[PDB]
Amino acid sequence: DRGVSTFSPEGRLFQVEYSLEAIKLGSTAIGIATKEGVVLGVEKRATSPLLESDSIEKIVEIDRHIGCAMSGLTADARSMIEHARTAAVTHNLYYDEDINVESLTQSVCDLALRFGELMSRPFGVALLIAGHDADDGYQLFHAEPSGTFYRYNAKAIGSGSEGAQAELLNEWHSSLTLKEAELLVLKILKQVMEEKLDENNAQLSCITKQDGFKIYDNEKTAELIKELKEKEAAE
Amino acid sequence: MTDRYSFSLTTFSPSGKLGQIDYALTAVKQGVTSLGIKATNGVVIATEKKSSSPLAMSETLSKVSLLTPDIGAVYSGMGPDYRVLVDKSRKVAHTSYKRIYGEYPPTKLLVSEVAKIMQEATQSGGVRPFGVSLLIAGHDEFNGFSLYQVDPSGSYFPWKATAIGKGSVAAKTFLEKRWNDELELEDAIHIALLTLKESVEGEFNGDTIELAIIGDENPDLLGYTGIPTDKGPRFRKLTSQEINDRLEAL
Amino acid sequence: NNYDGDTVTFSPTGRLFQVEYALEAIKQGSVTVGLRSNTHAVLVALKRNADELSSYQKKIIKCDEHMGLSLAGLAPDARVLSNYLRQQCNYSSLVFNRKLAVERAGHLLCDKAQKNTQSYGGRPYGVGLLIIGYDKSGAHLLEFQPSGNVTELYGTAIGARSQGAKTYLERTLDTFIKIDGNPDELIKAGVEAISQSLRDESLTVDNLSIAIVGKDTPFTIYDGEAVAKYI
Amino acid sequence: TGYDLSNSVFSPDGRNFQVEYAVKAVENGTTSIGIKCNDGVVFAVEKLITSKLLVPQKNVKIQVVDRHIGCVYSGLIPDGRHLVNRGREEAASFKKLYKTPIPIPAFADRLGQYVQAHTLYNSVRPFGVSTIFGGVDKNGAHLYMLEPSGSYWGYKGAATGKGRQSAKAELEKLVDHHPEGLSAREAVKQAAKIIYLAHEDNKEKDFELEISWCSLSETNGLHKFVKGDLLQEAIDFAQKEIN
Amino acid sequence: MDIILGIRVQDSVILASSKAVTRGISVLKDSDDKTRQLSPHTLMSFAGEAGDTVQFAEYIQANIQLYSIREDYELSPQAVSSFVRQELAKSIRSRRPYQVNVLIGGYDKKKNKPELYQIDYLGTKVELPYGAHGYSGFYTFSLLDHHYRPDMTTEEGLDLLKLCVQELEKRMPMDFKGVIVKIVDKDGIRQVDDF
Amino acid sequence: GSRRYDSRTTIFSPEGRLYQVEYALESISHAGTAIGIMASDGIVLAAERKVTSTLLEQDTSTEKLYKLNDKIAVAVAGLTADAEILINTARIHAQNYLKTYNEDIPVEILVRRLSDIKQGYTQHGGLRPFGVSFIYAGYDDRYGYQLYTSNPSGNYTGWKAISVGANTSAAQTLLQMDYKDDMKVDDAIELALKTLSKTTDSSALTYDRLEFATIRKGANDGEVYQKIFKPQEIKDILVKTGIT
Amino acid sequence: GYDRALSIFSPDGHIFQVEYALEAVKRGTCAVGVKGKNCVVLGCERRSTLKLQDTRITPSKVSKIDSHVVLSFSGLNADSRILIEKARVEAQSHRLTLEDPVTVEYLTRYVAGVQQRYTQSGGVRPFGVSTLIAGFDPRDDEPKLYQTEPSGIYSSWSAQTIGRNSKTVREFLEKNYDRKEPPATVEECVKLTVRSLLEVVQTGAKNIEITVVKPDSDIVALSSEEINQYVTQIEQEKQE
Amino acid sequence: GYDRHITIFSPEGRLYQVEYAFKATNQTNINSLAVRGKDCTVVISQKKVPDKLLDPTTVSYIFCISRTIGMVVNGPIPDARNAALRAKAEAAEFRYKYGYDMPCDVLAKRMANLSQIYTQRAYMRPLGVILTFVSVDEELGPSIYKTDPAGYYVGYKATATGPKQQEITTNLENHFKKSKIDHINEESWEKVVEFAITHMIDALGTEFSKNDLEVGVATKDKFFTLSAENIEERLVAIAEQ
Amino acid sequence: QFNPYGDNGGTILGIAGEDFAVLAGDTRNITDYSINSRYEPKVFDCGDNIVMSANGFAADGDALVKRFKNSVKWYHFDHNDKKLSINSAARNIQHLLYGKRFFPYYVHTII
Ligand SMILES: [Cl-]
Repeated sequence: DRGVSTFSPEGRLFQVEYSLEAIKLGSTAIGIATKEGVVLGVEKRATSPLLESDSIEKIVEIDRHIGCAMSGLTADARSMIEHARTAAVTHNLYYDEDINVESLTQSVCDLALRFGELMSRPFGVALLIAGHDADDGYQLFHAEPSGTFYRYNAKAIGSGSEGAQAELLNEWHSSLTLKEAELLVLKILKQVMEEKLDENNAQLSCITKQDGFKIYDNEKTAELIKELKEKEAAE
Repeated sequence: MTDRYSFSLTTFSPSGKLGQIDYALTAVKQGVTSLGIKATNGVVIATEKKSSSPLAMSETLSKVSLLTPDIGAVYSGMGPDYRVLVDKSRKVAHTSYKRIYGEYPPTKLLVSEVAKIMQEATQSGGVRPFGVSLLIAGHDEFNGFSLYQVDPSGSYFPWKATAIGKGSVAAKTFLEKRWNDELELEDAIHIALLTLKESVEGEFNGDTIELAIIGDENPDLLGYTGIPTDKGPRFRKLTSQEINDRLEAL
Repeated sequence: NNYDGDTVTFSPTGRLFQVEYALEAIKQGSVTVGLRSNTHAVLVALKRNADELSSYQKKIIKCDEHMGLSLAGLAPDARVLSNYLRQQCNYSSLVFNRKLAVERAGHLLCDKAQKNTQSYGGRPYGVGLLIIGYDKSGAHLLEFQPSGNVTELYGTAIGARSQGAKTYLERTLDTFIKIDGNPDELIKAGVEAISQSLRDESLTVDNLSIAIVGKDTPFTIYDGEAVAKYI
Repeated sequence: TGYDLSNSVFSPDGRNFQVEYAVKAVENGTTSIGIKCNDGVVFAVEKLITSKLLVPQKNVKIQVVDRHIGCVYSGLIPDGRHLVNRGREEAASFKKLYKTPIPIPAFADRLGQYVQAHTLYNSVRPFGVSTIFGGVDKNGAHLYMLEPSGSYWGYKGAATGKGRQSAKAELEKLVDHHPEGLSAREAVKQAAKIIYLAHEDNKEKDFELEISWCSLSETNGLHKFVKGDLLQEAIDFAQKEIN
Repeated sequence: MDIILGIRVQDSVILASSKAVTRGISVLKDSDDKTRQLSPHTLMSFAGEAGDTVQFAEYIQANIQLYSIREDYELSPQAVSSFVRQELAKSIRSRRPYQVNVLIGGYDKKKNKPELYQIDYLGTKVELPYGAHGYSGFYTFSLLDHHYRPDMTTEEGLDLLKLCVQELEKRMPMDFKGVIVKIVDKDGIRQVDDF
Repeated sequence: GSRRYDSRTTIFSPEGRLYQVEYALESISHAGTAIGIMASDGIVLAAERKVTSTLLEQDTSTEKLYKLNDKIAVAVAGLTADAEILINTARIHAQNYLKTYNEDIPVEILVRRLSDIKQGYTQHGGLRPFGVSFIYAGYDDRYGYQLYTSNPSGNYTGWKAISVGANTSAAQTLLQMDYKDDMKVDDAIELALKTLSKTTDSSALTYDRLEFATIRKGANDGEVYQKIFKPQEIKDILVKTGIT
Repeated sequence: GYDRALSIFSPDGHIFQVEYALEAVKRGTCAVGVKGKNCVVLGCERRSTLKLQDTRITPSKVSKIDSHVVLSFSGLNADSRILIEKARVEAQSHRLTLEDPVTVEYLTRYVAGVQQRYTQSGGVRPFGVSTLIAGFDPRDDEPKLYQTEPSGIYSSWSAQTIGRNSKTVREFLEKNYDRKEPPATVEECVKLTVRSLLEVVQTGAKNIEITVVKPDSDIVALSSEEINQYVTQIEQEKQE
Repeated sequence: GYDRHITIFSPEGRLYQVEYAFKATNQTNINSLAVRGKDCTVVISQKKVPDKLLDPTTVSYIFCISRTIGMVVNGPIPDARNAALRAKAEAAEFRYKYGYDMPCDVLAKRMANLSQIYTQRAYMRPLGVILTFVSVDEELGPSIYKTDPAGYYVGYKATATGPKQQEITTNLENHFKKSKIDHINEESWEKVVEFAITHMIDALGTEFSKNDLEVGVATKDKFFTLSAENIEERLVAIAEQ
Repeated sequence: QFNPYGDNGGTILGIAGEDFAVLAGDTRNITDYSINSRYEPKVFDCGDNIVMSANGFAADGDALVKRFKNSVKWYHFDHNDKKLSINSAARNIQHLLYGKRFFPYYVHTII
């Protein structure tokens, strides 16, 4: 056939480029970083009404100060999360401190290109890693299967990403509040989702310095959805 | 480096054929004719010494080989494959039997070990099957005299008499008419020489024919005296002269 | 064509296509410039962003107090190679109490990249590196290609549109080599060099990345408002 | 067909096309030569100046093995370095066990067997270099040349790279006109000339000359680079001959 | 640990095991249960070096429970005892052997018979009508040699066991803080809460 | 490199089938028919040797029926050499179990173990599967008389009566027609031979083209006896049932 | 060792070996899982192409992983044994180290993790198996029902079906299963499970297997006659 | 058609890679000849130095494997030297392990077995060489044993290898048909070398100078190669009668 | 028998002030009753405003300090030139020491 670690004539790794196509088929995940915190939101996308939607876990805690959202082949993310959690805890053991969000992200991205003929293929999932540390404050990273990670003020990944990213382009400014960010994630998720957005098929989360990483209750998100509907009807 | 061929080179085709085994059998078909006949008091194995050049000393090339003092082997197909199989067969007779039980293995079990080695070349990674069919004649105390065929697949069958290689189809028909359950060893040798003459084109004498027997114990070939229970090897390779003597009464 | 399936296969004209495709990844990468005098060596790198919300990908990596590089191509491959250099610089210090020579650092990178071009299963590195350093024989600048070829130069540039900066340095050769004991002027020449490779976009405060090493100057990276002085 | 897609595969001719394709990479490289003299050897190489930005005399191509052997090669430069690294390991282990520095014929086979090993499997690529090497041992001077196939012979003169035909013709004249032999200092001068003459095949870009030598009288049987006045003297002699 | 006794009567196996855990100079606990249920009709008591005892017992327990689930079937006491013996016989030639002695009391539901097996840390197995490990047997076997009849009832077995424990409490130097008694019969395993 | 020549023996087709397993089953469909019939008082194993010769030494020959232990036996259909590899492994497993628990191995546990080995060759290793299908005839004190079959996929199932090898479709229909639950060994012997006699590709069914075995509690009191039939004994049972 | 990457991405971002493993599941016999208010029922199809089978000894479709959790499946039978064995070993290992039996979610997460590992490991193909894992957490009376598939994704279901014609029985369950009021009793839950299989099965004879799992390790498999009574009652109500 | 790339069977039962290795054998275009005397075994081989830049002393296809065993090779020099180094190692190991000098026929068998392995194992290619081993064995006397890429080997009364082997083979065959003995009935090795050269001249139809030949001689307890001057003396004797 | 340990003597002293800290140590190095050196530095500046001394067997002391200085260097590389706090350095040193739990660095370390 052909090598798994083969370069294309354009200078790209075939397998890495193909895994990016799998991520485009995944459910939407959006992250927005503010000076009051970082918000992470996801589309759950249940395949059937009999599937209990609260069992869909696409937002995940890595440590008290670091959260993570996923999009693509979500089964591939489990070992990445396990590594991230281990790295975060191990560093605390070695250094009696929290680990930097960037350093955590770098540790996850080191796994990415460890494939060949090590694992047999790249990961088929992209991650939004959001957190806080004392040095660089509130941060949001986009970890890809290429081993590359970009920091973002705001980022959308998954099937509705380019439409959502264009929307984030206009809406984001450096003075956003946490409440404004929450509504903004809900607004853009509602735009790109196939089904009508509610508290059962969409999930919010945030990371603040005080309270740490928190996944929002369905009751709490339902209120923010109702607050969104009214403010859009307000003009 | 490293052997990176850890996958099978012999695989099932859509029709259920194992191609490499079939092709190995085709190589055996091209090989020179060899045969085996079982008598009441012995077994005979024989083949033609197809000399590649008249400058070559064909005595140095042994197609019939001693495996144990009571077991011998002959082949048809690829000579080099046969040679390494004889080496492994001789060694496995010691490692997997004699060093455990203090005696040489019975014919059927040594055959089983050889068969196993050939089967493994049919399934293991990065190897082709052996391109030979063996005929193994031997004797042991509890089974008596026996004659086995071993194919590239690793399958083995016991025979009263048989032939393999070039003119096997004709030779087996010739043996069916002549064989009976009352043959003495000398009668089997006579039939062996008759059968082998049909497949041979050129010279037919003691120097172009290789023939060995599994018969009576040979205390003269033991090399030592002083142990009554040790009576000598039953395997014996017939000399060029001994063959020619029987070609006059042919 | 039929001979580009893996790195272990020469073409009929004696070419290694997988290596050439790896070389292509560098050309797609953002421009970076390297140049030196007799006292100092300077790296200038144009950082690339994904979009307006994203950060600008870092291009320069420190290897030791007296050595470091800038990258163009696959950033993870630069991380692997820079990590290797860090270890080799560190082995030299711990074992021999000796700062690793820039020339010997180049030889080590060449040999590491080479093994990936002759063996089955692996792949060539998809990144080009510009190594600067100050050792016992003064200032140095190296250009690393993932084919294995390493070259000591007065100045150079790699990445997209790097030919413009390389021509400028080829003209300015006699001028910038003489900029001794003046770091700011050597950086100016490097900033002016990388400007010859720009189209549409210009050098902004979070776009530009500069590094310097010299006689009494540890390898230090300048980003953000620290490079506004040179814009 | 398909016999040329994998290393270590015999074509119906009995040829290994992958090794023959490696030769094409060698033929594409710069010119390098070797001259066997009275009590030693002289190595010289053409270094193409791709740009003015190349620092003169810095990108050294000729490599020393042990302290008595010089190695130069044409083709893929990294492949040559890999081969020399192995040569250095081979020489070190020889000296470790046997005390004496590795003889040149002994060293030649070590490289030969290693290069030949890379024509035995499809999991490795052949070397994209022809290596000219040699030096002085207890039995005197020796010059060798080693091809991608692992083939090597002893030589009076050797040449490889893009200007090998030109160089070979020049080497053949020296062999004919000097049956009694050539001195070490003469060989350095002649080496400079031959590289300058062989540069006509690479005449687009200008080049830098690099010479080294081992000689029993001139260098005490140790490998040394030709530097300064002796190098300039050879360059002047070379420039005089082309005009 | 210290004293573990076993006695096989007509229709059941009775295991008695001391409650004391002493490390050095102090008695850290006086209610320790030195036994594990391997299967519904098989019980194993144990005594030996600290840590190893529980580690070994729970390891055996896990293995038998795994077998039970896989085959949906309870192994015979004889089969369980043979598995345990092999583990100890493997263990004695290890880098660091399990220093554990066990009694296995089981009721074979197929044969409708109680069975008592005594196995020491070397992997020395014997089926017995009554058994003990350590210094317990030195006092108790003379009483059992005298009083044991194989047709004894469970109540008679308990009375004979009380006579053993009374002798031990009289003549042994160590205070083993009484025993926990457990009965293994056709209905399974139960603990005698007053002894 | 080596990838070029890799057949990839352990992959799914687009339809979700394992190529090599399917082709191995095709191989087995040309092998001599083997039949197993379970009765209330024993089990019968009957099998047809493939186009034999008059010069084959039958009394010392074994290509179909093999003994795994004193309680369990197997009938083979496929590559004999492949089967002997697995048979020796099975014999060892039974002995391991006996050494560990001091009890004879339950039939299903042995069958599961061999079937798991076969499965492994279809999922990992890159090797070809064993071109063998077994009929397991055995007895233990839990389930009594049992018949199982396993094939190259590593899937196994229990049976009252079953055939493997050639003409299984025809054979299975004939067994399904005449089999009854209250059947006895002597009746099962007759059914097995009658089925082979009808499904055989040969002109006539004779003693020299058959291997035959029975597992009976027809052993003196509560115990089980295996009987691998001799050539003369197969000849007698052929006359008794009225086939020759 | 054999290191060949069998599960790899294609230009359209698909892993065909994982997708072809799902086709093996599509071929497998139908399996269904329905959870009531205080129970979970696992229904399984037995294809009647195989008669003369010995149903005493033939591997049953529903397997106990522990005394409180069960696992059924659709797809390759041989592959399922490997997952079941690993799951059973992990269940005992969890009890040994945590001193508490596995939660149904944990056991599912393990089995799903094994399945995922086989989709990006060299030299191995994915499992051609989807599982339904059901039971009750220790000291908990809330019913649990999870599904896994070759890719390694898993999720919780009020009711779910897998295997051949699962599209049809999922259609049935989606209109007949009410979340606000699930089958309040064992009878109602079994009835709904048998009804759902009767949409696909053929004959309601020995083609339907039912296993009821209740809290506190109360697991029982219904017999032919018990199931046949459900089959009888369903069709007699249908004749109207 | 990958059955032609690696050593697996073609439908005809053939190994094409082995057959193509036999064709590589004649790539050097050199002919070799071996004959046995009473006390000696002589091997001669054509020497061709086409380049004037070559050091002719280093151009050789005859190898001193052990003190007693000599080996001439027909095929490319890299594979020739590969085989030579291995045979030297095997001969030395044999003496260490078993306490006596490795016989010529045993070494031939060992190298033949190694060659057989390359025909069966896929990752190893055959060597494109034919190895002719010569010695005066302490048991068997003058010995010629030849190995090829198929793993085949056999003893010889005399033998020839190369492009024009058939012409040499028939010439030798005809001589032994006359003499009716298995060797050259001659006391001194010098005259056996003269016989070898004379019959190669007759068979090939070409004259030889001292630099056109390469000669190896095996006597009891040593094998040695002749210098150009030793060969010249041999050529002078041939011409003078 | 070979004794891999030795005693190089010396004495060190650390005192924490309100906004400062001192780490002192004598400069004498000895074996048995002989002086090796009258001035052999024992207290080292390890960067990031941390001072360290590993007193006892000097070979193990020098080895430990060398490895910690190395850890500071790699901490900068791996975590974006972040300053290694004294509490984090302390925990890092615990792992360096306990890493050789069964063949210890024979030193009394103070930072
Ligand atoms: Cl050998």
